Formats: sequence, C-alpha cells, structure tokens
Amino acid sequence: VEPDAGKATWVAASTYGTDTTTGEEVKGALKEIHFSTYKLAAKSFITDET
Amino acid sequence: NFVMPRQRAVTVERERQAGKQRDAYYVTQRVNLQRYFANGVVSGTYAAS
Repeated sequence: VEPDAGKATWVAASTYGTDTTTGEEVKGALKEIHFSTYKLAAKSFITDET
Repeated sequence: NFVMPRQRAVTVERERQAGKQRDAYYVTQRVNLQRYFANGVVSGTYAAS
C-alpha cells in the first residue's frame, strides 16, 4: 500500500534556472500489510452402547 | 610576418540535457597572433602631459 503525495513549494518568481528552488519530493515508500490466519477446532464423541 | 595561425575556426554548439528550463549556446575556436622576426611594427609616443 502506497501513501499520499505531497507538497511542492512554489518558486520565488525571480529564480528561473540555476537554480529553481522547488521542493524535493521523497520517493514514497510502499508499505507492506501482512495477514495472519489463526485456527480453532472442536471435538465430540458418543459410544455405540449409549 | 604578422600572420595569425589557427587550427579550428569558429563553431557553435548547444545543450538542453542535463539543463533545467534553459537552452544554452557555446562558441569555441583556437587561434593566436605572432611576431615572426623581431620588428616591423612602430607606434607613438604620443605620451601624456
């Protein structure tokens, strides 16, 4: 599962190349989600004489 | 005598990658001027006061 993005900072209107002073967006980590399957059981019996 | 030697004429070249919202032009040649013997140029003075 990925996360949202993002915020980008707008320029200072005078800095048109060398250098542009825009945001550095950090490559969003893909987050694992893991699922665990638990078990249960029941037993029963009767005897053929009862 | 006074001859100027050259081995590349004026050339013109340009980029774009790895720029950043810019295109840019370069011009580069190779040349010099040489006094062959000793003399044959004279000027001044024509000093100051």
